[PDB]
Amino acid sequence: KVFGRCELAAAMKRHGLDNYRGYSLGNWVCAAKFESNFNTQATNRNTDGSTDYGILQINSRWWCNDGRTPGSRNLCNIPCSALLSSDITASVNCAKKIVSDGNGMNAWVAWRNRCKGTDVQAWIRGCRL
Ligand SMILES: [Au+]
Repeated sequence: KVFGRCELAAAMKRHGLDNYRGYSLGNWVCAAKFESNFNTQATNRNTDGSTDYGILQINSRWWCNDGRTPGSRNLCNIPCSALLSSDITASVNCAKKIVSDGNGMNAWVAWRNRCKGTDVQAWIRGCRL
């Protein structure tokens, strides 16, 4: 499923991401935009052999089991395939663990390089939340 901007904003807010560990909703919508273009089905392979999954491109090196990432963890205790559902529950609940692990949203390279230090407020501009 490809979300609209305000659609993903509303769903993320319902799933408790608004100001989770201090990251306003706009940070999360900005991250999703530049990770997946709001597409729950987004997959991209890392050079190390790991693969990134879903709306927030959660990586199989640490967070999920794709069955082909040797010497890797499943710290969200899920199949990576569950990160590609039209229901963002699994991506959201795993992202809450990732952002809690001490590095915050810097774990999302696209957030660091494209959202960090910008008018992230702009991503929820006009939305009924
Ligand atoms: Au959730």
